[PDB]
Amino acid sequence: CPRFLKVKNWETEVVLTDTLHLKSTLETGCTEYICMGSIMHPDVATKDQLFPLAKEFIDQYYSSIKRFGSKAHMERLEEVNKEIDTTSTYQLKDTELIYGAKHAWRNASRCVGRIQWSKLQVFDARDCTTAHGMFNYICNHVKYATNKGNLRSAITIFPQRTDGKHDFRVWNSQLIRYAGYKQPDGSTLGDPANVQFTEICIQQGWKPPRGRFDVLPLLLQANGNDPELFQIPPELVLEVPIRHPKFEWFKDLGLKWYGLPAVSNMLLEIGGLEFSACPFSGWYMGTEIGVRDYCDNSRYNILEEVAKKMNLDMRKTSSLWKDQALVEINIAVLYSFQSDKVTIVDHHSATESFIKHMENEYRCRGGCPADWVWIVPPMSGSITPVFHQEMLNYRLTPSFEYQPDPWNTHVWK
Amino acid sequence: RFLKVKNWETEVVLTDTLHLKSTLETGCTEYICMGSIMHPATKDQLFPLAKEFIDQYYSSIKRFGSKAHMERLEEVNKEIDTTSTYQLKDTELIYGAKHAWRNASRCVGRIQWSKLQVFDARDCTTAHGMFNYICNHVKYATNKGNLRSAITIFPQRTDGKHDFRVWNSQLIRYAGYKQPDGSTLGDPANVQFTEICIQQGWKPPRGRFDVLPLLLQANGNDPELFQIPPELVLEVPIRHPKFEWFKDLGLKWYGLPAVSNMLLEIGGLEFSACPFSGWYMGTEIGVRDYCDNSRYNILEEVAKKMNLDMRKTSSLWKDQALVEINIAVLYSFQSDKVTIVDHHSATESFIKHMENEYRCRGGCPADWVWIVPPMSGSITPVFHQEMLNYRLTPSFEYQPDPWNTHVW
Ligand code: HEM
Ligand code: HEM
Ligand SMILES: Nc1ccc2ccc(CNCCCc3cncc(F)c3)cc2n1
Ligand SMILES: Nc1ccc2ccc(CNCCCc3cncc(F)c3)cc2n1
Ligand SMILES: C[C@H](O)[C@H](O)[C@H]1CNc2nc(N)[nH]c(=O)c2N1
Ligand SMILES: C[C@H](O)[C@H](O)[C@H]1CNc2nc(N)[nH]c(=O)c2N1
Ligand SMILES: [Zn+2]
Repeated sequence: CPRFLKVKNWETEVVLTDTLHLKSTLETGCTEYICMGSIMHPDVATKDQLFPLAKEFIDQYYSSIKRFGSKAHMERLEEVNKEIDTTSTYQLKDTELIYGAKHAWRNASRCVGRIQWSKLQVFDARDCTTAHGMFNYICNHVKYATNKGNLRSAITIFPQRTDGKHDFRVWNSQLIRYAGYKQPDGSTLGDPANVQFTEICIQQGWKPPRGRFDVLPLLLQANGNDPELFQIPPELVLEVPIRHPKFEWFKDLGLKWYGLPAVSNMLLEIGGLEFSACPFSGWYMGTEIGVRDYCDNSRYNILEEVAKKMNLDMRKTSSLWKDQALVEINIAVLYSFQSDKVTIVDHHSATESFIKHMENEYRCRGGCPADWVWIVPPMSGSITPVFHQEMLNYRLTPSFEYQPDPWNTHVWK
Repeated sequence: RFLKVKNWETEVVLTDTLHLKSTLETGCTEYICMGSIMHPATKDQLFPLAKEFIDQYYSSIKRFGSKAHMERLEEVNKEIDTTSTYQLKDTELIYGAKHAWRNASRCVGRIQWSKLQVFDARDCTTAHGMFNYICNHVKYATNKGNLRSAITIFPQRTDGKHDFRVWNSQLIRYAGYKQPDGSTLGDPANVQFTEICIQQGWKPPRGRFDVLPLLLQANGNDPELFQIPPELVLEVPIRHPKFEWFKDLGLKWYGLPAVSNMLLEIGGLEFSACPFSGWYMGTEIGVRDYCDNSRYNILEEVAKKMNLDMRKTSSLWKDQALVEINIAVLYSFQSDKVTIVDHHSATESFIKHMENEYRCRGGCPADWVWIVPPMSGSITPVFHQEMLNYRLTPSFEYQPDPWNTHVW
């Protein structure tokens, strides 16, 4: 691979030089003959697979603290090596755990919010042994991160994988999501995205209220055991009623959303160690709710209803009635969050911050891996600066990874 | 292997086998994706390329290994062997041009690919000849508002010093002028080209929408200036169906998008001059040409007239102005009965096209970065469509600006 790759911004003429890509650790899925950049997704480590993975991370950590090659560096390498030799795994120091989590975020090529990567509260939950304990840790995370609306980014890290039959998993895809209910007539109530999971919860004993915005219970698996249900204390779940500054009728649509986006089904990989339960949270970019959650045809799908209330000509597509209503819905989401003083960022501010972030990273780090397909917001693409910015996508470690859904793999006891 | 692409909204899964045909590189490697990077002969090189193309031509008319096929291979072979090049048959030229369109991964309009009027201009020898051919192209393709896709193909490259080139990036474009006060009048994209026309003798009206003259290079000679007869230049005054003040912005655009700076490659042969044209998807003008900061950059002016609050970005005043502008462009073209397609209709057809291509051809190379419209991405079906990008020949390729290589 060439040592220096250039990226250009076509609106500002700024050229950046990437050297960081040489540190790339795994496959994108592309080859020299095909690009899979728009494909969404293109038994434990042996002792021999683990050794170089840990060394690579340890070196990286000690290089970051300006102690590379020090006595403490070499001692730590020695102690890790002996641990792997005698136990076939190793345990991270708290310093290393914190460094690794922050860097997994810093490395997440699909995240537009990474300017914030160094301000991450890390909660070490590696002493957790039961599902009740996972619930306690999760409740504390939710309360801290919510902070009465002044949201603070955070991650809670549960014990790492051992033999793969004792995994800790949060079965929820996010800590807070709304239920979906398939009706006998084919219609869906609530969020169609969560139908499968909702069904699982109901089978496990959950009594469904069967409303349009029912917060799902936690389904929590500890140490490879069967998962257990828990209700999050409603006072810990901050929600925002969606209204519009001009359209008095908008509140009558009865929409609302939850304040805290908290992804809980990803796998955190550090120095070859696998943390299968690592729920993390930041705050929302408005479009995630106003465009995707609300306007996707396979989601709440509200465009028509809003358009009819806006008295739009909906007979031709070329009236852009869909686009017109889409903007108003997004205005409503930002207005409603700001008004209730719940942190949220619009797609202009967020993409402008990311450009500055990217430039700084190129300067101090020699690059910034970025997935343009994900970074460009789902509305108004080209009137945000990221649209015009060439990006290189590659995979650095530590990293957040996808993992199979737990009900697909769980061995029921 | 076989590659699956999934649409996440419809759950439809397609299987790509067509990609096994590509031999050209994408730029990505196993470890680094360059999906958002805008831009990542000899006898010995020539024949296998010629043979490849002749082979797929005869496979497409279902006469592979036929007497005609065999004879054509030997004929081309002899001709390369004796002249360092060869000439395509008319049938092959047409097949080649339609297939370059079909293989253009960045083009959302490909459902039309087999409807392409091909104008063979390989007998052309002078810039005056080129002008005549271009005028006829524009007249044919414009068709009084009922636009028809067309391509005009000039002689292929020989030694690299006798290239035919249309120096204009599109056949019809608006000039751009650098003002004393450091601002730009007209289209800032064309400031450099405009200056070259001026330096060559073009007398600029110095307005906002001055149609540039044609600058045409035949056989490697210096380029020459020509004014396209105005009656051949269809233009649309932009107005809004609700905001009657919109026409007071004085905005207009031309009906015919005719890209003239690309290189058409067929069977190893390079056609450095091949202006082609279709019709507009509305966002090209309403989002990119009008609202790009580096282009006409009108958002702020429009937003003012709409009396929006422009203090905070989170009011989405920009997004609001963007939609109204795009509504106007579509309404104007439609009202003047000039062909145009909105991004909903276009992306819809593209999905149907993909479905067609997978069934009959085994796939469809597609560049999600280009296919997804620059506004309202996820409310169009292509946003939710996984696509595989790969390079098939015949193809349209980029080439350097003539002013950076030409000696006078
Ligand atoms: C602090 C404010 C943050 C903002 C504004 C933000 C913004 C975003 C957005 C808009 C996406 C696209 C998600 C989608 O379309 O589904 C995303 C993806 C992502 N974010 Fe961030 N984020 C933030 C914090 C975080 C944190 C704290 C982490 C981890 C510690 C993180 C890691 C990721 C990852 C791994 C993805 C890719 C998710 C996937 O592939 O499904 N983000 N972010
Ligand atoms: C007939 C109606 C057509 C429509 C609606 C259409 C639509 C589009 C659009 C919107 C783009 C993106 C352009 C940009 O953002 O700069 C594009 C790209 C492209 N189109 Fe089409 N197009 C049409 C006809 C054609 C024809 C007739 C050809 C060639 C014979 C063609 C070949 C291409 C190529 C090569 C690109 C890539 C341009 C580049 O890489 O710079 N298209 N098309
Ligand atoms: N505001 C934030 C911050 C961090 C985030 C991290 C992750 C996410 C959500 N990514 C969800 C995509 C999951 C998915 C996987 N496969 C197919 C899909 F359609 C969707 C949203 C975030 N939002
Ligand atoms: N409606 C159509 C049909 C075919 C088209 C074919 C091409 C185009 C314009 N492509 C623009 C590429 C110019 C460019 C390339 N690389 C970097 C740049 F900054 C600018 C527009 C079309 N519009
Ligand atoms: C097929 C395509 O890759 C898929 O729909 C992607 C496109 N870009 C995205 N970008 C973000 N931020 N989130 C998404 O879910 C998607 N979906
Ligand atoms: C940096 C990025 O590749 C560049 O801005 C691309 C993005 N997608 C595009 N898509 C289209 N249709 N046209 C373009 O000019 C671009 N520009
Ligand atoms: Zn790629």
